[PDB]
Amino acid sequence: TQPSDWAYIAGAHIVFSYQGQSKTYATRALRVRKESLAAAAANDVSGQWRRNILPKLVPRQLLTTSREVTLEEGWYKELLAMVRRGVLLEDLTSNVDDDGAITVAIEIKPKWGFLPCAGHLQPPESVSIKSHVSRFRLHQHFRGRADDPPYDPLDLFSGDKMRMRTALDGLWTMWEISRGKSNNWKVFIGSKEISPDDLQRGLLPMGGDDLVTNITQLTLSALQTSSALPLLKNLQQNLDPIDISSLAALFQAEHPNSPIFDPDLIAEVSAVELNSFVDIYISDPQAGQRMDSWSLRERIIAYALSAIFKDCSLFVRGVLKHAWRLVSGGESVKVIDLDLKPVKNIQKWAETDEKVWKHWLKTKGTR
Repeated sequence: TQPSDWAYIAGAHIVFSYQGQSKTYATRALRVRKESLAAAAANDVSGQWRRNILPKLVPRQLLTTSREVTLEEGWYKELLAMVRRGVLLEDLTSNVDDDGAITVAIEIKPKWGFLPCAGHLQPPESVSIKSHVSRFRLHQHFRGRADDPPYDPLDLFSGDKMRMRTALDGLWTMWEISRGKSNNWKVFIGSKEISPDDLQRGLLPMGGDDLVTNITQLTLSALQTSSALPLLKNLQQNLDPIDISSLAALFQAEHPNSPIFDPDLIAEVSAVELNSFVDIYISDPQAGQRMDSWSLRERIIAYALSAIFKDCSLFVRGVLKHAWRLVSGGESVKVIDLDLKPVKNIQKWAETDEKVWKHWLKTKGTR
């Protein structure tokens, strides 16, 4: 339990791995930061959300456990020299096996697993675009990136083996072109975040390109077996049942008074309010489609929840062991980055949404 034994392993926090330790509790990691009351408050409800509410929507098997811990003052200062209270995580990316087995991990940002129905899209000018062009393609185009990326989220969420394979290859392609700086695809080997030139550097029992093939196949197999992708799509869809454009329309009927999604008009969400809605949601997830179901406040809450599952990540872990082979360990797929998003940000989200389809119309067209 000494500070020397923790190894620096890459939001604005720092993570450490117990990857140089002969003690018990070898297979866990530690994250430490280096605070406003309103910030602590929100992070407290997010915790309540993470512990009590979120397991209702996503099965516990696909969730990562965390335990809050108190570290002495001196203890912390020693740990940050080398080149408060923190949290103990599962060490899924580091080398933790007696075997000398090499840990192989992949992080994917799957994006939206669906397209909004034409029947719900508000401005008629935008209907054909949002009904046929994914948010990913729209957002990519807006930032001046390639307007037709090789990765298509609908391929990954399709359930078709050849389609899912094409999506994974597309993720590899963008990773290579971005020289490993793309956030959509991250590969971890020996806890080190790999870049394309690290691949052709021969430091492993497995060659560069042979590693890529097994990683793709390993991930492909893991994603097909897990219910993570079909489950994610339904949460993305149900919590945003009639698109942001119509939800914005509903808001205007209620408050012709004010600008749309005015922050002063949107109250902060309590754990009690949040948990209350999730229970009604579980009772009938597809209720959001009808107009005699969820309230406006509930829809704003639902949409904020939708944003989490839309922007979350998928984690696939494998092991290079022993001839050398790539093998899956336990439940290789996990759904991570599931913290709460501030509900007042819906105004920003609506503005981002209108802006991306408008930019597409202005420069590329209607499809």
